Amino acid sequence: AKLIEKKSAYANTEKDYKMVQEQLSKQRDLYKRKEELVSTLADGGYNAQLAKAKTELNEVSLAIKKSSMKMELLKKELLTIEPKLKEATKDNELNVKHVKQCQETCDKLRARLVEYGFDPSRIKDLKQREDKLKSHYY
Amino acid sequence: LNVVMKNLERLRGEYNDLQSETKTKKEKIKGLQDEIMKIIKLQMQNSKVESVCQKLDILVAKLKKVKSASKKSGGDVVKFQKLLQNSERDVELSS
Amino acid sequence: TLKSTKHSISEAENMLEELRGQQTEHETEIKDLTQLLEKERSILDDIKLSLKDKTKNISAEIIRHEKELEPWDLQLQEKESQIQLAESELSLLEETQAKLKKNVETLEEKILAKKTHKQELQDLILDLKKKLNSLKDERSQGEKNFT
Amino acid sequence: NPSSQIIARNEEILRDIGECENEIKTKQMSLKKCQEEVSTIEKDMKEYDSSKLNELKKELKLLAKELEEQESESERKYDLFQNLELETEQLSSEL
Repeated sequence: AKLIEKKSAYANTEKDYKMVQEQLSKQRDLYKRKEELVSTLADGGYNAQLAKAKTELNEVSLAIKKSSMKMELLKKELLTIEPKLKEATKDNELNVKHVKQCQETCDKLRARLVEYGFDPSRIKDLKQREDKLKSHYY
Repeated sequence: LNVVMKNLERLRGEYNDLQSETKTKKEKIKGLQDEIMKIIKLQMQNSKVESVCQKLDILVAKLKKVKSASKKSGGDVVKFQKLLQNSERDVELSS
Repeated sequence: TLKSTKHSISEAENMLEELRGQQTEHETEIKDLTQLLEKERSILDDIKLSLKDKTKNISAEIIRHEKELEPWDLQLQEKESQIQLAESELSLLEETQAKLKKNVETLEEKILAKKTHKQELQDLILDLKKKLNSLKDERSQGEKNFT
Repeated sequence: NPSSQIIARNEEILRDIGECENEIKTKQMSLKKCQEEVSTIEKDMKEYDSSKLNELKKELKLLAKELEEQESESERKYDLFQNLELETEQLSSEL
C-alpha cells in the first residue's frame, strides 16, 4: 500500500510541478502587465523602448557571431584531428589484434591445462574434505 | 598574441576617441543632472515599499507557521488514534 | 503498554497546545501584516498624490540633451563591444593553453604516486621473504622432534 | 596508446559544434523577438501618440489574478499534496 501511495505521490508531485510552472508563467504575465500599466507614467517613453530593443538586437547578434565562431573553430579542430584519428586507428587495430592473439593463446593453453587433468579448486575441496574426515576420525 | 596585442591597442585608440565624444556626452549628462537635481517623497516611498516587503515576508512566515500547525494537528490526531488503540489494547489486557 | 499510552497522551497534549499557540501567533501575525500592508498602501498613495517635483524644465532639458546626443548615441557602445568580442579569444587560447597544462599536470603526480607504489611493493616483497624464512626453517624443525 | 583519445575529442569537436548551431538558432530566436520588439517600439510611437489602454492591462492582470485564483487552489492543493506526500511518507516511515 505504501508503494502504491508513493507512486500516487510521485504523480501528484509531477502535477504540482506542472502547476508551479503554470503559476510562474502567470506571475510573469502579471509582472509584464504591471510593467505595461506603469509605463503610462505624445511619444516620450518610446525612445527608451527603442534603445532597449536595439541593445537586445545587438546582444543577439553578438551571441550569433560568437556561436558561429565557435562552430567554425570546432569544425577546424575536427578537420585537423581527422588525420590524427586516421593515424591512431592503426595503433588501435594493432592493440586489438595483440589482445585477440593473447586471448587465443591463453585459451589454447587453458585447453592444454585442463587436458593435463588438474583443477586447483577441486584439489582444495578434496583436501578440505579429507581434513575434516580425518579430524572426526581422530 | 602579438596580433591580439595590436588589436587591443587599436581598441584603446577607438576607446580614446569614444572618450573624446564622451566629453560632450558627459557635458550633456551633467546638464541633465543639474536640471533634475531639483528632486524628497522618493525616500518615503522606498521606506513604505520596504515596510510592505517586510509585511509580505511576515505573512509568508505566518502561512508557513499555519502549515506547520496543520501538520502538527495531523500528527496529534495520529498520536491520539494510536493512543486510543493502545487504550483498547490495555483494557483488553486488564480484563 | 501503560507507559507507551501515557507517553502518547502527553505527546498529543503537547502537540495540541503547540498547535493552538502557533495558530494564535499566525492569526496575530496575519493581522499585523494586513495592517502594515494597508498602512504602506496608504503611504504610497499619499506620496504619489503629492509627487510633482516640477518636472517641466527637467523633461525639457532631457529632451534637449537627447536631441543633442542623437549623433552621440549608443553607436559608440557597440564600438566598445568589439573589445570583449576580442577579449573572449584573448582568454580562449590561454584557456586551451591551460587545458594543455592540465594535460601535463595530470600525469606526473599520479605517475610519481605509481613510483612510490611499486617501491613499497618491492619493499613488501622483501618483507614477505623475511617471514618466508621464518615459515620454512621452523617448519623443518616442526616435524622431526614432534615426531 | 592515448593517440586515439584525442580522436574522441574530435567527436566532441562535432557534438558541441551542433550545439553551437542550436545556440545560433537560439540567437535567431532572440532576433525573432529582438527586431520584433523594435517593431513593438514603433507600435509605441503609434500607441502613445494617439492613453487609458494601460488600464486594460490591469484587466489582463485580473485575468492573471484568475490564473492566480487557480493557483490559489493549485499551489494550495500542491501543499495539500505535499502534506499528503508527507502523510504518505509518514505512513511509509511507520511501515
